[PDB]
Amino acid sequence: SYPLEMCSHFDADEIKRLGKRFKKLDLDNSGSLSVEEFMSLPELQQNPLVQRVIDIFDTDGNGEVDFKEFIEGVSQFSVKGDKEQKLRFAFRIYDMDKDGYISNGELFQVLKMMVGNNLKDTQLQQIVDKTIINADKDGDGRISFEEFCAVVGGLDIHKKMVVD
Amino acid sequence: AVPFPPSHRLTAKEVFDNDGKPRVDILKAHLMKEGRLEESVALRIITEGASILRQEKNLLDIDAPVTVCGDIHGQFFDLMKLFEVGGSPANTRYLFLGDYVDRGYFSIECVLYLWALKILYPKTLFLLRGNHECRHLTEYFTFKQECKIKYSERVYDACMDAFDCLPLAALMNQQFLCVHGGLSPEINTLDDIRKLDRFKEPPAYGPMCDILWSDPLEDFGNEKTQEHFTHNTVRGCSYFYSYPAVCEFLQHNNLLSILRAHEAQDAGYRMYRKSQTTGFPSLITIFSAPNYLDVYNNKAAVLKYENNVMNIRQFNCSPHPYWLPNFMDVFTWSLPFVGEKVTEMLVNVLNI
Amino acid sequence: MVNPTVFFDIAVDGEPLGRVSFELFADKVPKTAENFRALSTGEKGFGYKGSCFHRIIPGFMCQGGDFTRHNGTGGKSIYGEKFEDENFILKHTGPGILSMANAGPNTNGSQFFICTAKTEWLDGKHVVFGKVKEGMNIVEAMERFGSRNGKTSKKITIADCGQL
Amino acid sequence: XLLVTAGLVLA
Ligand SMILES: [Ca+2]
Ligand SMILES: [Ca+2]
Ligand SMILES: [Ca+2]
Ligand SMILES: [Ca+2]
Repeated sequence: SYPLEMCSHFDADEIKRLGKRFKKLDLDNSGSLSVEEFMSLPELQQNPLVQRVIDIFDTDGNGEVDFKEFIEGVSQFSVKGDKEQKLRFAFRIYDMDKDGYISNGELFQVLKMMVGNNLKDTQLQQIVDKTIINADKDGDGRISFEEFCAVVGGLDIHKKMVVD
Repeated sequence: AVPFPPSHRLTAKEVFDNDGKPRVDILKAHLMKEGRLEESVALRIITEGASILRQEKNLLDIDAPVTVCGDIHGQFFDLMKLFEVGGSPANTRYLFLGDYVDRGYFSIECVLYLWALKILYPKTLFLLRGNHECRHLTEYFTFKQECKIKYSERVYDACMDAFDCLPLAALMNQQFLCVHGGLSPEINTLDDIRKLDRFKEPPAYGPMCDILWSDPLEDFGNEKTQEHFTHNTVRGCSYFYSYPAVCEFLQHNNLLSILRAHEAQDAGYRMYRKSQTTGFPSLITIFSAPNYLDVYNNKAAVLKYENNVMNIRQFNCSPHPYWLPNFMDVFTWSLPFVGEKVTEMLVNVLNI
Repeated sequence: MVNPTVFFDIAVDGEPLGRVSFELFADKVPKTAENFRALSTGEKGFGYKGSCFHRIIPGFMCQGGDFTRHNGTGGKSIYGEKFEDENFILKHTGPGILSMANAGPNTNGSQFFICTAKTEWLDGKHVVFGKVKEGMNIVEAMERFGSRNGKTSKKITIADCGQL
Repeated sequence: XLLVTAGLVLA
């Protein structure tokens, strides 16, 4: 009992199919996806961005992705998604504490997970610095979703963040 | 713990003293924290020194005691050391054989500083023209884009006009022909060079292109033929001169040796075959860019010709601030990586 | 066994430029070698045929092998997402040496570069596994469509490829 | 610089 409310681009059929994959991933059948359950896929153990996505899919910060969260997060990539929505998702890969601003420490932390050790921390930090300096058009020492948009707009990476 | 670049852009007053003289110790310090000078400030320096350059002869005449330098290629912090090694230019006669831009990512800094120092000591410090002092190469390489990131397209233009005033060569202590590239099938006497019109983008052929672009034969000194010039398949232009070509120009011109940069040397220099007449190296190459491109692991070197002693000073690379390719910003940089891995994750998650 | 000889029929914008063969050193790094062999044939279902060289830096090397994303972010081995670093027995000694591109240690996918110079700073970091047996002149020709940022001006394609 | 990476091209 009790309908489940959720905002998404999918029709009833697509909500059912994804409803099945969610059950298969739901190891302990608890109605919510855990990281160990996410990491159950081998292709995902070799991905530095899994935890970022998951914390982005996790809207109510309880460490699990329930069905509403899973659907609505898989929806950001729906081919039907606009341009802004796909940047927004990208913007979120950087804003860790979800305050709507990418910080100097946050930009460093995220980047490091991806670059790892092919860059001394000193090197990564410098370019993080230099990146925020030219992009901080308001001088608040951090990047806004707008400033972010001003630097990555014509890259068109949102066209790649599409799944079926 | 990582020093952070200085937001304040130097002023005319902070750069030039009341007599109009450049305050080089001030300048030099700002530049090492990666700082910049207000556009005009820079443009002034760039234009003041080019006037001094347009006034100088195609072939300079420089008297020992002198310190000769090779390519610098934007490695600003390897320049700061070349100066600690070659001695204060307040009390030392210099001569850079060219290539101060492109390759390294601090090409403008080098330029601004070397230009400011040409102003301050116009009768001691001498700069020549290198292959990289020209539109066609700075467009392909990162100087142009560099200029636009740090400054503007105007500054880049200021420089391009300047470079056209760079002396094509120098006759050092009446014994050496100091060039960047090499000889020309068309340049037989020191007089020929004097007749050339140098104020232009180097031609895609001819004596000026050859001055700047000629290279000695890979087997220079032991070539199997007494042939002089053969087209440079390495540069794709100009020529590969030979040991005979050189000794014929040297003798005819009563010169001792040729001193050029242009090619990278693991030791930061290279002495070529000794002239049968003199027993001195007919040709000398000198590279002043240590650990070129950050991976060559090559030593750098200046040449010090004093008290009838040509002493080769070698130095190693020094530390410099990181910079992604084409002065890219970390978002442009990682967004493709991000947009692929997240795509990748969902794709495995939905194919569950 | 014997060392396999593959080939690539390169094409510039569709127009055939010529063929490039390679001697694979399975006698040293048999696994990596195989990986390149199988992707040349297509015999595992997915391969080099039709792919391009997205990054060509003149006087340095020709990087290719991304048959999934076509920009340097993708590609996969016959063995899965990627496979370990076999060994660094062979070193980059000069033009024609084939080796694997990667994103750190143990990340060999399907990308590789044909050297056009002696790149020793790569020794110990990237896996050398093959060499251009014939057609070096064709590789030199591909260099012309390159730039110092890797980007090409004409699409350099692997029109056809296989084993000899 | 002169490196051959797949994802995060370096200097
Ligand atoms: Ca569960
Ligand atoms: Ca949740
Ligand atoms: Ca934040
Ligand atoms: Ca800001």
